[PDB]
Amino acid sequence: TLVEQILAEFQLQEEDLKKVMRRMQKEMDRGLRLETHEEASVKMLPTYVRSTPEGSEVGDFLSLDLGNFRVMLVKVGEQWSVKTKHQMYSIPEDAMTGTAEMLFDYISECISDFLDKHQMKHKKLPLGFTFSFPVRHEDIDKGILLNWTKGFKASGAEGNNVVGLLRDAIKRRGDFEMDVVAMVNDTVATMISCYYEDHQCEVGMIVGTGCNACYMEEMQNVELVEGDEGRMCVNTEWGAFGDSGELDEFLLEYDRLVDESSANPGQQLYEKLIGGKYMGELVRLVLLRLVDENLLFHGEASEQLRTRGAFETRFVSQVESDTGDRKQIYNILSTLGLRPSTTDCDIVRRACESVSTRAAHMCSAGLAGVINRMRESRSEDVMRITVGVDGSVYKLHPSFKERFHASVRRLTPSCEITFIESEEGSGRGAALVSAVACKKACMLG
Ligand SMILES: CCOP(=O)(Cn1ccc(NC(=O)c2cc(Oc3cnc(C(=O)N4CCC4)cn3)cc(OC(C)C)c2)n1)OCC
Ligand SMILES: OC[C@H]1O[C@H](O)[C@H](O)[C@@H](O)[C@@H]1O
Repeated sequence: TLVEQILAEFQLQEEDLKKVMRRMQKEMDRGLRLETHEEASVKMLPTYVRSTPEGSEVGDFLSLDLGNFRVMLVKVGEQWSVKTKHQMYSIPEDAMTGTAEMLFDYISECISDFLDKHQMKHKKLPLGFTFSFPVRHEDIDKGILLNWTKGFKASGAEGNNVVGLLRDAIKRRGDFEMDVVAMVNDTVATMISCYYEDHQCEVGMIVGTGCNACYMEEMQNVELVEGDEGRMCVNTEWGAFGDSGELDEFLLEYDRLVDESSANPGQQLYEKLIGGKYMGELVRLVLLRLVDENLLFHGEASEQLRTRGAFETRFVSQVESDTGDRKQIYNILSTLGLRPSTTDCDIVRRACESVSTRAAHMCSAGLAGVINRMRESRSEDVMRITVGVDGSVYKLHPSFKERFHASVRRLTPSCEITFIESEEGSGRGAALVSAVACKKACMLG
């Protein structure tokens, strides 16, 4: 009963989800205004991706996705045929700890490997780059890294042109040639990839290691950009929502602990409630509190349970996947150096559920804010929209998307939302934006 009382702190009322949604809407309006942009927690970064007429260039497009690293070859043929090939690459700590130069040298090396395994190192291809970090764009192929997120810390990157860093590393290597045609956020790439299959897709969302959304905003509303005709995609960077104290009445001890011990204290607070980088850690801290209060594992925690990041977000998914026999739960805890009881297993499950349900409900508040804002901007009484979604939390968590879809739909009564689970959106969309941008780019000279 004391266990249940502690887990009940994660609960959120429909009245406070509505408070969060309206606060997100207020923060979104702030990010778009020239007057409040520099102070605004939700940056609402213009992407330079504009509503496009039918079709794109036909051909072979290379895609890079950083934010594991992925190289993708996308074949666009002609009605339309889109075929993909991919390779995954694990980033070594050295490439993460050092310079931006070392990071882009390892990315270049991965590109060479992909080119050799696909018998194409002699081909000079157009390249789309998904770079899943806040970027101030000057165009579709030029953007400066505002700051790292999700524990990324390579020196000499912030304030520099990310496209320039990649081009330099390709030149230093001298093993292949590529035309870097576009750089997009993963939300943007996901939206573009799902748009290919559904033209009503005007929102891209990520629920992975981090959490973010982008959407098609009226050009009239984008004050940081010249023009009043059509629409442009805006990268909300909503992970930073709560950084100017917007979420203070909702933050728990476990949230402030995760934040204090993170690579970016005081930053990405909304994200820190939802993202897979943080989810497992919130659970480990809830479990440690139960152990300290002698309510779980007879007050005896292991050296492994006491280590930061030892409770992987994958364990949270696995725990909530458990059939009922508690065998999955027992095995995770046994490997973690613990000897749990059956009751201990049930406690671990309930803690996992408390953290993930809060993540889904917090996430739905943000997405509803975006959809409700668009409905107003488009003066649509009944707005029919598609949301393209990528990320391991949304895709692989046992009940996250069910809990998330219902909560979004309760906050959006006047909307008909379709959710597309994007299989390879983050990577595929970088190539498709390149294919669309290449109608103009390949003719610049
Ligand atoms: C559009 C013109 O704007 P610009 O000023 C900036 N700019 C450069 C790119 C760019 N916009 C886009 O990439 C772009 C691409 C979109 O997704 C696709 C996917 N597939 C095909 C397709 O038909 N396919 C058949 C095979 C795939 C087409 N579009 C959707 C989109 O908006 C909607 C979400 C409203 C914008 N804007 O162009 C100059 C570079
Ligand atoms: O990877 C999902 C998201 O993670 C973080 O929130 C990044 O700041 C954002 O740019 C990205 O879209």
